[PDB]
Amino acid sequence: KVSDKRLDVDTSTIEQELMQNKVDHNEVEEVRQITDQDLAKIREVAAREDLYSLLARSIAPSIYELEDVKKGILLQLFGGTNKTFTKGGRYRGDINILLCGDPSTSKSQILQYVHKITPRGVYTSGKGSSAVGLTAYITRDVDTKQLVLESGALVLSDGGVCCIDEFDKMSDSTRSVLHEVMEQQTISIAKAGIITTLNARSSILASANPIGSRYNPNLPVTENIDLPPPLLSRFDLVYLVLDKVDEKNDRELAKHLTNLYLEDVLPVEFLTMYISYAKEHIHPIITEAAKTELVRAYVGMRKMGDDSRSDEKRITATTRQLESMIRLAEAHAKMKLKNVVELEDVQEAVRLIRSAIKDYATDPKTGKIDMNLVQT
Amino acid sequence: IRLSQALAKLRLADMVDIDDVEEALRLVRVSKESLYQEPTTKIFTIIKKMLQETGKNTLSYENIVKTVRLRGFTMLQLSNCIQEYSYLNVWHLINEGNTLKFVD
Repeated sequence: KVSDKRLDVDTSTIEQELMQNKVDHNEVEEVRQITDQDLAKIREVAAREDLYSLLARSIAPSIYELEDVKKGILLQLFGGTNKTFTKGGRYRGDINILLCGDPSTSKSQILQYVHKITPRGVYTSGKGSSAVGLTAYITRDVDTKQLVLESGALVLSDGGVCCIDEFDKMSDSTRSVLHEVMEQQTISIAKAGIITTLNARSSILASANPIGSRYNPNLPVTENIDLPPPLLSRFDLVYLVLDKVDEKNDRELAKHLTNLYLEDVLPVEFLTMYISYAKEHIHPIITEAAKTELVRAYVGMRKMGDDSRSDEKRITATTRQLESMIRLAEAHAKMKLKNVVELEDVQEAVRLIRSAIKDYATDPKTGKIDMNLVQT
Repeated sequence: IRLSQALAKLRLADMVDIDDVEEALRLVRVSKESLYQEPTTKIFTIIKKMLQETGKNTLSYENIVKTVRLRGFTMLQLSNCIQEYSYLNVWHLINEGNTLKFVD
């Protein structure tokens, strides 16, 4: 139940299976062994000055793309801190990302690469899924000829990543089931034979196609994506991938691609090992200096566009954005092996949230993007 | 790249050549040549008529297309006109094809 090239399962979800294995004396090993030379290497690299760039660079070493896009995948892999209350009530740290933008980009490869690095996952198309196919169903076993219950797409993705491609092409009936999985990370089934609540602790990675040929900078974002504006606010990060014609970016991309048809970064093994180590041992906790900045940032974000709320030009800010900042600060702290979330983490989180939506080039009155200011 | 690779495989070679890339470029260019199979001044006079009867230097491109179509023309004709007098430095098309601006 291990592989060098894939990540280790989340121990936060299998606590009692570990206890049962010891009571049953089965030596099936779930997590991998770490020698001390390799653990010394871990801190030797974790001390490096350019850790953040190096990690972002080694995520997908064959996708010439902005490092902001890759950093979101890197922080999605680490995940937020899972918190358990002793009076019932669970808070989880799963990150949800949307990749909107023109076609003819490398969004598709990101989803495939993330499918193949995460231990548990399922790949779904837009107009190829049903509610029954995502939740559960009853089937006839050709061996015993009786009726048994079988798991669905989202329940099989418990403690992993689920990749939904062409999210905008999906029916309102099928989009209905995702609300509960994005709110409470559960599913409630009341069908003939089963009345129970299931655990779906999964990360959502979705890509959407813009209306018409290309993204139109002259229109607002709410008019370019066929998705209700209220649904757009449930995602932690929204990535606008825009295409601009610029001669030195094109030159670099062409050389990059042609170099692959001939005959520093961290190899796959070391990357996965580092991520598993961090996800396994350390646990970050927030401080007051971070709380001040979090509250200030949320108030500042809400105060913006207070007048531009009746008209759906920009995406209105809600409490889920506050929770997104919390989650991203905790993930950035987990990277670099700290147990303390300082002010740098919150500043980086807010920087990333604004940079994803391209808020450094948007006119807050009309909702339009100046492409002369969108630099590669 | 794929087309050049296909042509190389047809010669039974190991290296890819430049005459192979030229053949792929000629195919990609030839694919769309029926659209250019057949006015500049007459469309120019019409556009300058509707700039007057307005006042400013900006002019919506969607209205230009609609008005020119009702007169009776082809969309190739309009494209040839915009580019030609864009090189004579009379106007430029800005905002990704949304507005037309006359330089002074």
